[PDB]
Amino acid sequence: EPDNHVYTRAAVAADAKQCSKIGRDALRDGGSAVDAAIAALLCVGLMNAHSMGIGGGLFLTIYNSTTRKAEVINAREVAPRLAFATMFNSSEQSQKGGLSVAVPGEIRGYELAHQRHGRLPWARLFQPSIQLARQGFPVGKGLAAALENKRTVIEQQPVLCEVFCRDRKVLREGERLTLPQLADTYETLAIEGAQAFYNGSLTAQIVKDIQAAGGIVTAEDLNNYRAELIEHPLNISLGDAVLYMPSAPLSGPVLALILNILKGYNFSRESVESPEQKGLTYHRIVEAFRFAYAKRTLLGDPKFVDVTEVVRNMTSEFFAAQLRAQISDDTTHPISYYKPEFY
Amino acid sequence: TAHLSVVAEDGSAVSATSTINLYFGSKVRSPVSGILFNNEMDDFSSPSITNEFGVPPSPANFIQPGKQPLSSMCPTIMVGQDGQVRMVVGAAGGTQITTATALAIIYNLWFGYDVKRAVEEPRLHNQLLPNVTTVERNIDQAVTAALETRHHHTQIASTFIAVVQAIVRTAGGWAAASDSRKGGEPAGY
Ligand SMILES: O=C(O)[C@@H](CCB(O)O)NCc1c[nH]cn1
Ligand SMILES: *[C@@H]1O[C@H](CO)[C@@H](O)[C@H](O)[C@H]1NC(C)=O
Ligand SMILES: *[C@@H]1O[C@H](CO)[C@@H](O)[C@H](O)[C@H]1NC(C)=O
Ligand SMILES: *[C@@H]1O[C@H](CO)[C@@H](O)[C@H](O)[C@H]1NC(C)=O
Ligand SMILES: *[C@@H]1O[C@H](CO)[C@@H](O)[C@H](O)[C@H]1NC(C)=O
Ligand SMILES: *[C@@H]1O[C@H](CO)[C@@H](O)[C@H](O)[C@H]1NC(C)=O
Ligand SMILES: [Cl-]
Repeated sequence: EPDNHVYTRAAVAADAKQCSKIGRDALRDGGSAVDAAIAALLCVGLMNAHSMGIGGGLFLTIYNSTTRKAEVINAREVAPRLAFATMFNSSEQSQKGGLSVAVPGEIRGYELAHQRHGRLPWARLFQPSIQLARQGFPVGKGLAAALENKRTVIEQQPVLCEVFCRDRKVLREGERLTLPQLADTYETLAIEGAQAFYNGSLTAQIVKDIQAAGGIVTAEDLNNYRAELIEHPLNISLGDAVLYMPSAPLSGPVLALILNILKGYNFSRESVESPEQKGLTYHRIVEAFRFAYAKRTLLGDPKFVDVTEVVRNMTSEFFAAQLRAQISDDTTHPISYYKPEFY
Repeated sequence: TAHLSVVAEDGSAVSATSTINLYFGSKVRSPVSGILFNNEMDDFSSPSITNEFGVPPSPANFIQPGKQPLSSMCPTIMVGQDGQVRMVVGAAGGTQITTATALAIIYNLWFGYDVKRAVEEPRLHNQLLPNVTTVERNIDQAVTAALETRHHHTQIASTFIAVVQAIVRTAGGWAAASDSRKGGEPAGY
């Protein structure tokens, strides 16, 4: 509370106050944006264990003020070598158990970002979080709601109740959470490096855990995982600004489409000052969502599907103009009016 | 999913989104490593069934070995004419990520709301499939009215719609916000 959050030198906006501070401290110790980013992320994996962490994957949009260039680091999970198109027959199937696990890419993401942009030692980035994980912290609001939301699946699950329950009932806001095993793991990662996860001393335990839960990840999946540098991120123009965002497999193209559609209306302060204008503004906004979502189903991993033209269409001004021209100010439309496409 | 934003003193920046997919992902946690595994396989399309969002089979997003499933994430960096970072923004929470990201940018860049209002401001969401417009419980109800009179059947989220972390440059410096919906706060110096 003793802060207006306007900073003259540096800022970290994260979804747990403590992780914002961990990243802020990394910057004060001389670390780069990326160093702070990684450190904050490791903390985020603890404080919001339900949201993200080294069991998952990520993307990073990085701007370098020295080179004045942007880049993206792709480190989203991949399907195991053994995965196939018909492997699930319900949503439930692709949502719980070992089979629903993709090959985590977090740590290789951090590594690759760090090799290219790091200025603090690798171990330095893990230090605060290991500290945090052993120390324990109070459950913040976000995670308490997650716990509440999922109390049935957590409480009936012993391996989850071990860290997430007190007296076999989910932790509540303010109660102390400690993540002992993740602290070990984080420490192993700090010492042994990224390698320990992918082809190293943690690697068999990961396979054993996923597979014992019905999954099909194998060591070879982990050994083969590589994060990817993308030298030229997606970009659009907004006024005299330029936004950088990731291409497929992410929603860069959708967001580019949404915004390119809406920039044509020349929105301003005026657009919300009377409910008449504010009404139409929000209607057009929802219409832009619907038009952009229609084209989304054409998207997939560009390594496996040629979405070159789809993406060029989605981030282009002609295409956007073409869809704005079809938005009715007086009405929304049937799904089919947007021309959803699956080929 | 979690988003965070960073601007370092030299003006370099990072927008980063990261996820295990569902709350607690697959619900598989290792009793040895404490690692909680993602259920990211759920973000693929199936040739057989329609997803919980009503999206029918979309072969562009079928499972293949080595393949990355389509994601709703969009971590973004807005960069000035001058080459100075203008904004760092992205969002997290279910499938509402792209619409929420758009909204915060609209809110700040076009409506002229300050960075904490861009983030705190009521949101709404339509992804075509499902075919419904969801509004936050405290949206301006004139927005609700104006949409229903255009034949949008709206519903009210029972929780909230996404979680946005953002940093905007002002002439005063870097203005930062974290979403109260999830309870974070920024830090900096
Ligand atoms: O799209 C993605 O990359 C992640 C985002 C999930 B996060 O928890 O917001 N999975 C999307 C999703 C949300 N609900 C079902 N699938
Ligand atoms: C579902 O059915 C398919 C096709 O018959 C089969 O290959 C797969 O093993 C099944 N998956 C599950 C998760 O039951
Ligand atoms: C920008 O690029 C330089 C090389 O020119 C590299 O050393 C560094 O990672 C980047 N700068 C920052 C501040 O990250
Ligand atoms: C903008 O658009 C595309 C991205 O695929 C590419 O032609 C170009 O490199 C991009 N520009 C920048 C500065 O990234
Ligand atoms: C791109 O451009 C036009 C839409 O104006 C369309 O005819 C064409 O099929 C599009 N290409 C792809 C790959 O969607
Ligand atoms: C979808 O929602 C819109 C607005 O509520 C409505 O007009 C339309 O009939 C609904 N169904 C389909 C299949 O588009
Ligand atoms: Cl743990």
